[PDB]
Amino acid sequence: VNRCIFASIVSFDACITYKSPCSPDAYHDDGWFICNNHLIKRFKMSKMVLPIFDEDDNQFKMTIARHLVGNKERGIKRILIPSATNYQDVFNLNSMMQAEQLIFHLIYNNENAVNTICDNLKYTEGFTSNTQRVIHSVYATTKSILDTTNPNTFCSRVSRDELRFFDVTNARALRGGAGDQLFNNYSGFLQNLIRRAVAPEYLQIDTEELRFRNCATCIIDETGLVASVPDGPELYNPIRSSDIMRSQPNRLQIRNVLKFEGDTRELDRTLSGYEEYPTYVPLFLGYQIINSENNFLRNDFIPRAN
Amino acid sequence: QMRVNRCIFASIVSFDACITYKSPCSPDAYHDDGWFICNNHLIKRFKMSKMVLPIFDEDDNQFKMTIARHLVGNKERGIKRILIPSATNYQDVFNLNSMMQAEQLIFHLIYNNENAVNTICDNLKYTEGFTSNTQRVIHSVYATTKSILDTTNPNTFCSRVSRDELRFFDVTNARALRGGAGDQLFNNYSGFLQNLIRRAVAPEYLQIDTEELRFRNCATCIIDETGLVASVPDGPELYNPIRSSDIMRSQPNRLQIRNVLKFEGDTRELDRTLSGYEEYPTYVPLFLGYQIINSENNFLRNDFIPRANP
Amino acid sequence: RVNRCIFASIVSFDACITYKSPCSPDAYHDDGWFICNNHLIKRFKMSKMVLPIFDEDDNQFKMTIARHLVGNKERGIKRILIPSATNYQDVFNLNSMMQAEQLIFHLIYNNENAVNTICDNLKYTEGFTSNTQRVIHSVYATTKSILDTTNPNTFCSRVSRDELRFFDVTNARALRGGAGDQLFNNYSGFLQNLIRRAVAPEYLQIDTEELRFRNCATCIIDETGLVASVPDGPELYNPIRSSDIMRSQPNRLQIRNVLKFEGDTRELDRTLSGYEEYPTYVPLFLGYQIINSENNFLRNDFIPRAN
Amino acid sequence: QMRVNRCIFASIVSFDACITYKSPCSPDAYHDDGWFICNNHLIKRFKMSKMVLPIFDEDDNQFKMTIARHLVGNKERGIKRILIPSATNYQDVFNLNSMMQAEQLIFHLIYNNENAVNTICDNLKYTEGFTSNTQRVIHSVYATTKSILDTTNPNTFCSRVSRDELRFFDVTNARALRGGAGDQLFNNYSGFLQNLIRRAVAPEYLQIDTEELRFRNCATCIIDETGLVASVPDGPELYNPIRSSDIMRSQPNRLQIRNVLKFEGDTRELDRTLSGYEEYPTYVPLFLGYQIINSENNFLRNDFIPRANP
Ligand SMILES: [Zn+2]
Ligand SMILES: [Zn+2]
Ligand SMILES: [Zn+2]
Ligand SMILES: [Zn+2]
Repeated sequence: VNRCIFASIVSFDACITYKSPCSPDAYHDDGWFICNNHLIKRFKMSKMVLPIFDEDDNQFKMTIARHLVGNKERGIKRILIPSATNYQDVFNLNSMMQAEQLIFHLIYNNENAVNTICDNLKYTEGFTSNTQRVIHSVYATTKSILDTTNPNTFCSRVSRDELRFFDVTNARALRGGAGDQLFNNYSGFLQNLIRRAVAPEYLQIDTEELRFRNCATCIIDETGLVASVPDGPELYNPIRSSDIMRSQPNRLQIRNVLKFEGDTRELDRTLSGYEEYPTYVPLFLGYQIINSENNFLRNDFIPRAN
Repeated sequence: QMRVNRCIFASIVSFDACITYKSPCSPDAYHDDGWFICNNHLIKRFKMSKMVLPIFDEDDNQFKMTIARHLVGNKERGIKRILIPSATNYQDVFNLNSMMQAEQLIFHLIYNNENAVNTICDNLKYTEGFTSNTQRVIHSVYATTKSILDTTNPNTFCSRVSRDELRFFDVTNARALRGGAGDQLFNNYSGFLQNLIRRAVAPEYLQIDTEELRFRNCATCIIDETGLVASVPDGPELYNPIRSSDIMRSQPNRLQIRNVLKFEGDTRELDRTLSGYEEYPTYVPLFLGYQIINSENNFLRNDFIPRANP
Repeated sequence: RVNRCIFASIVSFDACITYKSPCSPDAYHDDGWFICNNHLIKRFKMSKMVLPIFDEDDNQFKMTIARHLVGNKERGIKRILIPSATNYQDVFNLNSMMQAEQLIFHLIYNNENAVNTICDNLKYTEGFTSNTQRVIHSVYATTKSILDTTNPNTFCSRVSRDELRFFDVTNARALRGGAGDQLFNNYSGFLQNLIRRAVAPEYLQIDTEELRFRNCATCIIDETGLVASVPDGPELYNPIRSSDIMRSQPNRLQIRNVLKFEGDTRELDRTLSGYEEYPTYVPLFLGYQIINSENNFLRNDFIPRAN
Repeated sequence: QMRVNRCIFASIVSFDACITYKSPCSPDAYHDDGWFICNNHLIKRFKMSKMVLPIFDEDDNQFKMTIARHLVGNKERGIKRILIPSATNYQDVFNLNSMMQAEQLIFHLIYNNENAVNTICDNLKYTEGFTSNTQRVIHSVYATTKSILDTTNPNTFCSRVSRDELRFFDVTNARALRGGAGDQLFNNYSGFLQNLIRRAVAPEYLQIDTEELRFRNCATCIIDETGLVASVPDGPELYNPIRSSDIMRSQPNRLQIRNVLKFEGDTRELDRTLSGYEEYPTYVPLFLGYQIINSENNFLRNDFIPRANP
């Protein structure tokens, strides 16, 4: 079963049918409820797994995502997951079909906009005995996923052993900060997506710290989950092509690429049979505590509530 | 060829890309007569049927004239008697809300209501699947309707007008080349509606070369403010049963209440007694007004021309 | 064919007493009744029936109705057929209704507090997260889905509006309601649909003409709820159609006084058996239903009706 | 398909019922390229040629826009420099009362001159053979011209209009989304002529989302009260050597005195010395104004839509 939230994007008109392009990872029961293709298209992130090894033989993999924000980009083009008070500006929902707009409105709990879409679609002819049950299928699937990830849904089993503080100052004191308050403000599905994409900088398991990176690559500010380093210039993150070129093919866009000139093949062969260190930018931020007694190694998503 | 659907309502389609709809149109829709409407739609919307009034010359040389019979029961009163509503009350007489938007657009064009058609424009432009293919179909419907209207509008550019014929719907001074209040009301109608009224409502009198042929001695309809209405100018309304109608299929999910009249006696033997006799039909034709054919004229023409008002 | 009765789920929350609720076959007929005849009888003291309205030539159409199962000798909370949202926990003995039935009942009356209390109470059990979490979630999901089906305010919930139904027939001819209708509006969408299904209108104005079916209501809508008492005089004789109805708990001991007739009625039996029978019963007649000139009153698929 | 003639002047046909006429529209008339005028008719009437301006980027992608070179000699002065006359001076620039009928009717419609076209109808109606061919041909010409104009008039019912493009001809405040006197005059123009100016006159600046591409450093045309004119906003006019042979011969009988220019001296050896190098054309393109492409746009769209300003 497709678990990508954006799997329900269809055309409210009956004739044209649109099976949204979803990567094969959509059907996996991983913590994610979004596919890699859609995560790239909308939240401009790529899914990856961070494997943590012990000393002798045991490796457990956590999830992580790498953002796709160029260093040159600035402003509203750096936010990966916008906040509910600015998302309608970062996302150009107007040019996003109608089903995608409905899903986005539901993700951010904008029932008013959803009802406006409802009214607009009720006015048109061929809605009652046609578009109805189609908008209903979209809404039902989206709400099902959102309540699956919402810990407050009725009788919704919620994990509570593990804690996640996106502010590392007082994390060892068992307490978050302003970023953590903003995180709590988010919708359950968005909170889960952030907890998946953004790996914790520190990992306190059984009182043992396992600091992974020495500096956070992202920040949770008011604008949202920004792909900005809190020190000096932004990280060089080259993105080549063929990820979102599905964008309207008639939309003429300019792009300032940065090419290297010169023969690199001799240098390449000089040092070729070496393990290559990847140059992506992972999403590292915050602190995660496993709390000794727990069930961290459970192969089934359960909502995590701080 | 002359076998194009000339019924104005032939363009009715679905503004969505599904639910393909072929508007039920009677065969007469393809005939090049001046009706510009099919019998099926004439019955369904304007509740009239397409008859023909043959005027016989004494020697042999008969000629025909279009005439319609209305389908208004004598029991019905109010806005249920209006056959062709005026441009003001039509939105009330016709339940435009309860019909396909294509029919609504055609109707709004028939009454020169630009605001309503533009509102339909905007409502459709608020649709996701609008620019894909619905734009082309709605534009086609508008183009066909406008073309029909220009065909019937005598004020359209290079619109040939046969002014040899004068029709007055108030026969008081019609003999004095003059109309009345009903005629002024009739002038306000759109060209298509004017032609439809002329086709449907035969004149009581016909003046040809000073010869006055009086067909009926009393009008069966009236052009009042509400529009062209099926009601006698005095006394109770004419008994008019119709039985079969468009209510068949139509709206099978809508439950409607009708009180009907029926006879409860054996009539087969009475029928057999009066079996092989000429039958006088008990319909109600639309008779009203006066019509003059000037000594010099082209009244016996085949191609329709938008006859202009007095 | 999918079970439509709202009480269809009712599954033990312990995964030990596994049993299937005794829904009657009519449970699988989507006829606007989202409850089966057996459950309607057991819980709401009503039996399903169809009221056929004939014209004078051929075309007859059917209309749902219900007969209540309240004896004339009953008084107080025993006469209430459908309790209001503020007294149901008193009329219904929800304690002796397992917990799935209690959950369904709490949802029917929008008593989310009691629903959450049931959930919190059941979270303690050591067998919770294994399977009872999912069983409770399934029951809740089915119940909420049915309620949305019958609730016209749900998102994109197509709602019929060419049909008006009042229960205080004083200004119904004025297209206006009354205190009974104000109480009716307070009900949950499912319960409003159930009342409209069970309580036939004594008047049926089909766009010009009043079809008066009964000349007095056999039920009322008061604060206590939908009640089987007559608006005037002693209650209607209703001999419970005998033991036909059911029995629930063999262990529970209860005394019932039953009116007995005496005499050899067999001779009169055939003498009148040579004739057509008029059924006594007691249908639910109350209020005024108007069908406008334009409508889809003969629409097969059920759609919620909103006043 | 490509068998419908999109040129507006294609409908030109003699109103008389005897003498035939075949408009010499160029093959380019059959392409749906946004131009609704063919290259030869553009040359004959508006004194412009049809060129394509290709804009490349550093990579292996490119896109082409339309542009036109005017055919106004440097020595021309007065109303001879006007390429597209305004609605007021057009009857003074064009010699309408010389190009028989039909073409005159199209010209009157292009400038929304209802009175003049009605007068044309009035004059034509008195002809002996009016109800014969003449009325048919005149009606066909009017219908074709009206359809062409509606295709471009953004204010037509259900007429889709693009609004991701913003075109100005005033530049001084184009960076502030605001036009000026030239833009105000441009708005007064007919929709077809607005589209024709947009096609012919390439923008001096091209601003896509945020990057500004400057094509020319000085406009070559102007939009003044007399219309779109081929005068520079500078000193002596650009030297434009008219190719006399290319320009049609029009009227063989009419005797016109033309003071042509002539270069003297042998130049074949110079050509041989400079044969092989890419030649930079000496045409004079139409550059003026400022064009903005919204970040969300459908610029690379095949089907033409009227580009009404926001
Ligand atoms: Zn996806
Ligand atoms: Zn028809
Ligand atoms: Zn049941
Ligand atoms: Zn041409």
